[PDB]
Amino acid sequence: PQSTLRRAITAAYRRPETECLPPLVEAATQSKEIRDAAASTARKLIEALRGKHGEQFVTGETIREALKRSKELEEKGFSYSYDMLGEAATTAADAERYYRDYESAIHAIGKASAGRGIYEGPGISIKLSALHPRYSRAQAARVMGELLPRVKALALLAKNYDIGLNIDAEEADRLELSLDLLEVLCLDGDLSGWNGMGFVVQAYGKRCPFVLDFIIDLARRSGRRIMVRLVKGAYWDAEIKRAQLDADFPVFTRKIHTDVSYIACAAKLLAATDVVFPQFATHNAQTLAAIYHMAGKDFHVGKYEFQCLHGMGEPLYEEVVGRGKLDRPCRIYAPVGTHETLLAYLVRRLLENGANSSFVHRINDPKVSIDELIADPVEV
Amino acid sequence: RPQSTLRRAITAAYRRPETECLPPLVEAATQSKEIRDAAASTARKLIEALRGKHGEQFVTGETIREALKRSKELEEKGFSYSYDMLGEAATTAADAERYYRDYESAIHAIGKASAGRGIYEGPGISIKLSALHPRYSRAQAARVMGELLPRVKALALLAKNYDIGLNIDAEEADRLELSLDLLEVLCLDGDLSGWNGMGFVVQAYGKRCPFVLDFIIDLARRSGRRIMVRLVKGAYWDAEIKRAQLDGLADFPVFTRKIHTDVSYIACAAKLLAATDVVFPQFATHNAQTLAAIYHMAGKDFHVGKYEFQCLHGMGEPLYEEVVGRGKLDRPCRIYAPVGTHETLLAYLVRRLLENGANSSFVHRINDPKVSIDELIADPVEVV
Ligand SMILES: *[C@@H](C)/C=C/N1c2cc(C)c(C)cc2N(C[C@H](O)[C@H](O)[C@H](O)COP(=O)(O)OP(=O)(O)OC[C@H]2O[C@@H](n3cnc4c(N)ncnc43)[C@H](O)[C@@H]2O)c2[nH]c(=O)[nH]c(=O)c21
Ligand SMILES: *[C@@H](C)/C=C/N1c2cc(C)c(C)cc2N(C[C@H](O)[C@H](O)[C@H](O)COP(=O)(O)OP(=O)(O)OC[C@H]2O[C@@H](n3cnc4c(N)ncnc43)[C@H](O)[C@@H]2O)c2[nH]c(=O)[nH]c(=O)c21
Repeated sequence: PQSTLRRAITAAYRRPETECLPPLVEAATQSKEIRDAAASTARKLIEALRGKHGEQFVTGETIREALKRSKELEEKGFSYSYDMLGEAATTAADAERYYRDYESAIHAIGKASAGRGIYEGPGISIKLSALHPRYSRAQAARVMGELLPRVKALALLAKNYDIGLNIDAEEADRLELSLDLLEVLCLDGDLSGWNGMGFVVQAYGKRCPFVLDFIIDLARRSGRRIMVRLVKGAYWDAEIKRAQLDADFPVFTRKIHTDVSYIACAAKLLAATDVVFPQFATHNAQTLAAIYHMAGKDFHVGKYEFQCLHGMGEPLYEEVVGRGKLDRPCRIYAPVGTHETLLAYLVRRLLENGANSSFVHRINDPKVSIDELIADPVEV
Repeated sequence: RPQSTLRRAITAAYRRPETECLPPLVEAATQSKEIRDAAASTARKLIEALRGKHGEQFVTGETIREALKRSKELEEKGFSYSYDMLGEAATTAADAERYYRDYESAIHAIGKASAGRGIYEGPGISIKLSALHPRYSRAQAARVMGELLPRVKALALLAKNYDIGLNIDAEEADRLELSLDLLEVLCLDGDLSGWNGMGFVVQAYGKRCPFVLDFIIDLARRSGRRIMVRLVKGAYWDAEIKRAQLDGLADFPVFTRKIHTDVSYIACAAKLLAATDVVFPQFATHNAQTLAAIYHMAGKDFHVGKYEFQCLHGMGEPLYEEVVGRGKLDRPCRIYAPVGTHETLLAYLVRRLLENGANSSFVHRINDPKVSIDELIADPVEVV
């Protein structure tokens, strides 16, 4: 099981950052016309954002509460991806409870979807670390064989309701295990005809483009239109600190390299909308504007969508969704759970929202101009 | 070996099963029925005041200049301050020396502002040893002691020159031993004689806490220094749990039941309050029940310099507004004031998030509708 696509992923794992960049810079360079139009859109979005000035990140405690609070934005053009927030299960009983929480959430979301299907209707997202009691500490062999039956059962339930089921991306050293899991699922005949299988790839990772080449080819040969959520990445501080402890990082160390990687990978995804459903997860108005223009004038629901986190993205995406704005859909990621189960997620939201490098921090920073906010990362 | 019995007891507690550590803590933490009743009354009053009257709020200022200016208001009210030039986990040798210079310049600025108020009434500084050595948590204790001790001694000399407090913050449990050896060497150094501003944090969620306290009290006696001892419950609980599991340990260095840390804290406070001749106990807590318990445990005789409470800026001022001052409890409180930009502060803010957001934290429970004042004033000695 060492195809040329899989070898390319494994070969990029800790490739020197300096060598990772030129392909990304070239794949991320857009025409002057697209850059100019994206700068104009980005400026307009940012001017709207600056115009109108952890509970905010939790949609509700139960899926029933989250579903009721979602109708308002759903009729404005938003969709949802619900996550029964759990992660880093340390016990078998914890992994079982999270599973039964995901299982019952799928039933509630599936019934609420009511045949809207994978693009117009809500979906679910899961973290594999919630479903295996020693996900980060167990060898991939034993982790695959105990986790695959559980994810399959969830994917079959999502298939039964025709909703999306997305596998979230966590630490860099679990990418390979989750990727072999996605391949087995996309080749499993019990899930045939269902295009709701989803997968996150993190653009701060040096493997991201090769992971996308692998997934694009996997979608094309398997006949599954894989939903690929492109995120920049939530675990940067932790990847750096694990790398320094265990000296080539699996992630970029300059934020701008992640930004270039994201755009490069978005171009690759946008060229493959026949076989994958790109889901561009970002709160960065510049990133959004670039993807919006990179995608061209042709759009239909199901071609691609944007995504955001609940409590972070609605002010930006209220300038995007709907016929009076940009008429592009956005799926809101909806964490569901108690405050205790979501602490680790809120920590990551603190790291994301509080970093001087984050768009969402800079947009409130009176030292940061709009010209700086609309800068094209490749140019910089 | 010097202090062999006390040192062996620390090592012995490191590995002690949690259930074995608890009975002695419970025995020291049990107070009289008249005291428990007074403590419950005081804690009720403190909590009803809090619930009844009321993340950049944790940072006092970006410079020690703005931090020192912002201190006059609550100092006139009777608070004092301990500044930290927010820095930790030096990832480079240049980073350590930079932190050192910022600490050095901060002591000069804090010392000038103190203007001779002394180590109790005037401001002090707190430092994290991980800011002053590159790869502090990774390099050996040979090169740590040999390069950190000269750096902290210089800082301690400057603080002595200005007669201000200099407190060594407590970090991960695996750094406790080297920090304790450092404290001992400084307290025995004649160059620092006559200055009682040397301070040291001990974390009550650690199994070693009462025995570290025995060692420090004993060090205070044989050195002639009146060591300032900041008793905290501990800021790294989630990290310690995760490190112990990843290091493969079968038993943790910290307690795993929050109420065990609460009993540990009260038991350690009792030990400290019986040694105020040779240590200056500094009770860092935002838990009104903990505070009430210590308040009545200390007795009715009080003078500034006997002990103090401490709190973190942005967390403790509402509670200690009900403490400081003749009209309230008439006990002092030193506000810990982090100084810095966004870098290094985010790591502090994460620890504040894990503290302010945990279902077991007092500051979370005080804002939780499902938690009654009854549960909040409950004595952990009795429930354990
Ligand atoms: C489980 C709950 C996982 C969810 N999942 C997810 C799903 C959705 C729908 C969305 C919107 C996000 C996530 N998610 C978080 C995501 O990674 C972050 O939101 C994203 O990184 C933010 O990027 P963006 O809005 O474009 O902001 P910005 O332009 O500010 O970029 C910040 C970004 O840059 C990287 N960074 C910061 N500093 C550096 C340095 N020094 N070097 C390199 N890179 C750097 C960081 O990535 C930072 O976040 C999410 N993340 C994830 O890893 N896996 C998932 O499954 C999700
Ligand atoms: C560098 C900036 C270091 C600062 N230092 C310090 C200095 C001052 C002046 C003050 C006030 C605090 C600290 N500091 C943080 C301190 O440890 C926490 O504030 C403290 O732990 C909070 O406790 P308290 O306010 O009394 O709240 P509460 O009753 O809620 O207890 C919370 C506490 O309980 C422990 N806990 C949580 N969960 C468990 C479980 N399951 N089992 C056992 N124990 C458990 C935790 O300790 C939790 O925080 C500080 N900490 C430090 O370790 N070192 C330092 O130098 C400081």
